[PDB]
Amino acid sequence: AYARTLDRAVEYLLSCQKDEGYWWGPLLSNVTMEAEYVLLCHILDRVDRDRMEKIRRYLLHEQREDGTWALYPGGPPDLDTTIEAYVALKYIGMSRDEEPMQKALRFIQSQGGIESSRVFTRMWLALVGEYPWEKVPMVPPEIMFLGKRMPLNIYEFGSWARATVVALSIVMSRQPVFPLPERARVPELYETDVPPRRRGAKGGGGWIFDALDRALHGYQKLSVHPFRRAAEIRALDWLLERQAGDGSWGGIQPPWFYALIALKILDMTQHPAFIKGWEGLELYGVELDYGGWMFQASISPVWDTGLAVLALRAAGLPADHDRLVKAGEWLLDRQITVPGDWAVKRPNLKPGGFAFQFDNVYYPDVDDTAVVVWALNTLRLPDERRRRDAMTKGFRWIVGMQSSNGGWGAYDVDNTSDLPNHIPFCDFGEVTDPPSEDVTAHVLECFGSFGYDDAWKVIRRAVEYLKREQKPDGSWFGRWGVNYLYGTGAVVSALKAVGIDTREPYIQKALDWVEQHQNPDGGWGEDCRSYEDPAYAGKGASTPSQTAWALMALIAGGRAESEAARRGVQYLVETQRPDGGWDEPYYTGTGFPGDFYLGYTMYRHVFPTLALGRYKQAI
Amino acid sequence: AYARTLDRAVEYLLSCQKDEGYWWGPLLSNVTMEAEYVLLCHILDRVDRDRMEKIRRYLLHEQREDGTWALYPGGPPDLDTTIEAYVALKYIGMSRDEEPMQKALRFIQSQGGIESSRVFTRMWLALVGEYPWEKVPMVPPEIMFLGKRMPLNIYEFGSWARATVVALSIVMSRQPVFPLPERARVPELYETDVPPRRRGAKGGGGWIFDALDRALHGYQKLSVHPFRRAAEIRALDWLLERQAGDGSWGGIQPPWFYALIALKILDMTQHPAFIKGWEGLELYGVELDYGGWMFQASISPVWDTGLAVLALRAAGLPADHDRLVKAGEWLLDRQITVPGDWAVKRPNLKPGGFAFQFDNVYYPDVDDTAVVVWALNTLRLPDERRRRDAMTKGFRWIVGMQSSNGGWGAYDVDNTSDLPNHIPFCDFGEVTDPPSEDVTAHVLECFGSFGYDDAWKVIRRAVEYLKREQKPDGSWFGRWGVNYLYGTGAVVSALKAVGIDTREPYIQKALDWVEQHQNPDGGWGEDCRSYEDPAYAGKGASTPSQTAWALMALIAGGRAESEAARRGVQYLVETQRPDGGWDEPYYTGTGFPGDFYLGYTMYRHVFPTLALGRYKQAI
Ligand SMILES: CN(C/C=C/COc1ccc(C(=O)c2ccc(Br)cc2)cc1)C1CC1
Ligand SMILES: CN(C/C=C/COc1ccc(C(=O)c2ccc(Br)cc2)cc1)C1CC1
Ligand SMILES: CCCCCCCCOCCOCCOCCOCCO
Ligand SMILES: CCCCCCCCOCCOCCOCCOCCO
Repeated sequence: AYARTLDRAVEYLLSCQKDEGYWWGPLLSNVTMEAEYVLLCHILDRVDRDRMEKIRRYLLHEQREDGTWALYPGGPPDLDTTIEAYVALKYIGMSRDEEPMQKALRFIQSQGGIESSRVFTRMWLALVGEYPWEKVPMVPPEIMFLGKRMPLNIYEFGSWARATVVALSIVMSRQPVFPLPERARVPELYETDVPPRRRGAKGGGGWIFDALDRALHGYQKLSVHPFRRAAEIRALDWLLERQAGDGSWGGIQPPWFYALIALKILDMTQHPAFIKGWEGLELYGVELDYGGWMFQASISPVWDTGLAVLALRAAGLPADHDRLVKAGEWLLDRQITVPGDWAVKRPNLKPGGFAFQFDNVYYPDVDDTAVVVWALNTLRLPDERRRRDAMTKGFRWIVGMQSSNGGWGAYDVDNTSDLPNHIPFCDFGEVTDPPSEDVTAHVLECFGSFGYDDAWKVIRRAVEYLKREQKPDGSWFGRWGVNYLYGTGAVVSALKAVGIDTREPYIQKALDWVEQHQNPDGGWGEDCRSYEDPAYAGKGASTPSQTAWALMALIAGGRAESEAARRGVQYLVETQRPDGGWDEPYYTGTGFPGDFYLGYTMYRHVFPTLALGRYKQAI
Repeated sequence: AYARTLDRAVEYLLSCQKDEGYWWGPLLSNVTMEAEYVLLCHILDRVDRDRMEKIRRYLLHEQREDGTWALYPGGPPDLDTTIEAYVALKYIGMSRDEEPMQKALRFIQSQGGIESSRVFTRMWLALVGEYPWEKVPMVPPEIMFLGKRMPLNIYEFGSWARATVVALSIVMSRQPVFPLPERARVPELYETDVPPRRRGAKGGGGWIFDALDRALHGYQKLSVHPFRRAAEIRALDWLLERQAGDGSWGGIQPPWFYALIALKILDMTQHPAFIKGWEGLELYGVELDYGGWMFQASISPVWDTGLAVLALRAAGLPADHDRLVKAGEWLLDRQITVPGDWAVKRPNLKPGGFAFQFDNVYYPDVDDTAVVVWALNTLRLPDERRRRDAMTKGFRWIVGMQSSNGGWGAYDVDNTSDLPNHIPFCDFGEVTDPPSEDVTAHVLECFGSFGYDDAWKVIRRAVEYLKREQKPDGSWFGRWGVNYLYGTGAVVSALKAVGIDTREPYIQKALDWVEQHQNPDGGWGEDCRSYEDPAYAGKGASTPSQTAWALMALIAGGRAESEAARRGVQYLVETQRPDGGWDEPYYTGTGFPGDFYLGYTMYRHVFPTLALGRYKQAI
């Protein structure tokens, strides 16, 4: 029955693999990427008429009937995302008269206009001269003077936010303005009677910071800022030292873009760092068959490759399958061997982790590391030497990354400060990188493959962490994946691996929860709204990935030979395409709960296969 | 008579010009470049068998019958140069038995062996483990803490020495060792009964520095060096901020090589800076028709282009000659507009100078700037706007670069410290960049083209400087050119331009000096030995360039219609080749008096033309 499904799913994944021997599916987000890119080109004075076209088709194509744009497909209209898309289009050529512009402008005004947008949005508009810098949260270069152990030092923020802060400190230090031609001016973003509904700091704002900010803007108007020069250089150098091999900065859109602007401000357009940083952008771009063009918020070659292997293995292919070997080999040349920012908290820890993208040595993450090591432990490479050695290095690194609460973070250790969550500037997405259930789970299952059970203290500490985090309904939150089905599926699958007794109460209470949300069509689904409204927790249209996750939870809990079990398997078998793939018009990935969502292209093919592979194991 | 000579010389230069519209002749030096490059590859673990071959052919080809190598063609054997060539060859494959190696080893031992070599030589050998670091002058990273106005701060050294010191401070901080395979070990460099004849600091050594050094080596053995870490980073950042656009550092061989090694020591082989720096090397390499390969100590595209223009103009071609326009345009896109290290002494000076090579924004020099501006002032470009503006910027910059003594340096202002000349480390070539007669002269002649005469104070201050520097025999020293004929030719030509009366006494005393050295064959020549022995002052085999220089001095002094005058002109006319070019088996360029000599490929074609052009003007 499901056999043909697997066989078809397998040959498909094998056809997606590149020559080098890795997998790499595009990462979807929202139009703010492309929109901001347009503004960036304007800033760097490097506009390409041809590209603009492709970007225009894209923007319109992603606009809904109401004339707005959302964070995820089928999601509510987003003000910020729309405002930025509006500005972008108008710059390219669109006239405020054309319908697309009209319906968009409407929604924008019905929300209070630009005064209701996030910080970044107002900041970008400030860079082009459509908004006063004075009304933008200030972030001084002096922040570079804070010591390793001081309130608000760059190392208390998340790896992703850190670089951004450093880059912007230079930008906000000079508060440059790159005027837009008259035809592009967007004053209409102000014309609104609706009261401005501003968004506050993530964890709430304190009058202290509020005052401090007001002070900073004041100190900004003075005629002399002692030691500011040094502060700027401190930031410039910080950036120059961590620039990624591909020319990026962290492998993410934000810091990369701001770093370039910063360099432009310091008249360093003819400096290697800049040149490389600029031309490196193309690698993240993507040509769309309908004439459009998009910019990936980030790339997941390693991540995809890793899962893809574990999927094909659990499917059936030999541990020494010549094709899977290519992957193994490839994955070995990716391992990092130099210290990263994580070393600031673990100076005596030996490098050995892996990154999300191709070349990003200074920012390896636990999640990727775990999956890559785990994936290798299931293969038979020609040179058992480096394979054995590699796993060892990565293994140890992961262990040394374990936080205090026994849980694991993504990039840093005990990065659980709370101060940054109250700063005026931080009002969008996460700002810190605390331990998460999903990451932890992946780690445990990684060790499990080796054998390390509940006996080992490290494992126990983690298990306890998970137990204390479990939700009342017996489910587990999903940090980097949408959502409770993602997390619960991870935990259970992990706990099962570490030797824990699947018969346990809290465990069962979880499995039951899964079955209770199985949609009528036999599959599982969870809309991204589950991050805003708890009512959607476990609710949503059925998707190949989410269905596979909830499926793994059951197969792991022994309920593989159950009704809901076989039921879900039926879904995957039917919904499968003639080529052996799967479709998924919805996002199942998460960047920042309630603020940024991702669309993992490979998920729809990988997980479904991994699930069917594990189901064929229970029988 | 000389007409045909000119017409042939012109069409030749025009055939050398590249498509872009510039000239670029290879720069010759000595085998230490290629030799050290081989060691560098060994260090960076990037040896290319094929390249090694080409490098071997070169080395042997440059070896004389006695089995040695010299700084300049026809010069005495050099210990350092030979030792490095010896080591290089042995690493490539040569056995110490083969004749070439034998005769070389001889000369080396007859000089006291490795103990008699310069600092760098012993240092390189120390990097490969053939010499103890303990016996190598120490240079601490802490040197980075010295303030702008303190004894021995990095800004008291010459631009060329500065970067080198910064890079090496990191290297000597870790004192790394990259062992050579047994077959390459060169212990024979010690086997010698001859007493070691060590070379001391350039300006003599003081027991202070001697003691200070002994102290530094002691502090180097301690278990804890407080703040050294910061010191290292201070250097790393300094380097990362000034890396040239082509990936080099200053556009010269030394710092470029050491910067790479330094980055290798800090495990930054996967950092953009390194990558760019490594692949950038190829641009300086050169394929030799006989199968050899050499590495240029530096490149002179701008310099060649500049002179080439002034030459063709003085020759006859129209100020708007479509071909010369290409040059003009090209030269305009080269002008620098950002601050360089020179700004540390002139913070309120507006950028506008030019560099020696293609892309080297942080290190423009007065000599190039002057010549480039002067060259432009003789052309009629389509966009008179940028031409007028460019000249203005460059003009002003030059003026703001004038030193105290009324003279002009090369890269910095009043870079006349004396402390660095006594440090143990500095025992090869110049270490500071004080004002020179030749540079100054070029500057004066640059202003002259505009009209500014002796009336202007700036001009007077310079003229006085020249008068006070003139040698007893009425000649002028040649800093960046070999030598007295080069300098005297420059000064006189300049003074004539600034309106000074050519009939003056000191002037005449100079012209006479010129005529007095005219070789029998009618031409002029000055061997590089003139820097060691004053007896060779003005003596040496006749060369196209030197003959042209002494010729300009006469033509400028009004003695154009003289015997010696017409005599020299005859030489150039006869010695000219069928293609219209000229040969010159000798070096006429100077890097460091008595230590480093250069071979400017274009000189033999440019100056001879410029001379004939100015002779055709006097008639
Ligand atoms: C390492 N893990 C989890 C992390 C995945 C990466 O996810 C992203 C990717 C990009 C962004 C932004 O572009 C962004 C946009 C706006 C701002 Br403000 C900042 C960053 C954000 C998050 C791998 C195994 C799955
Ligand atoms: C700007 N002017 C004058 C300067 C010319 C440049 O000349 C050089 C070039 C290279 C070197 C070294 O490689 C060197 C080798 C060994 C050490 Br130790 C340091 C540097 C040295 C000098 C132009 C108009 C003519
Ligand atoms: C990073 C702060 C930018 C403000 C300083 C730039 C002004 C240049 O100062 C001149 C000092 O001499 C150093 C020059 O080399 C410049 C490269 O450093 C990069 C740009 O700051
Ligand atoms: C330049 C001093 C050499 C010390 C480097 C050891 C690295 C210590 O890790 C610190 C953590 O910060 C991350 C740095 O890696 C970025 C590049 O900085 C250059 C050399 O590491």
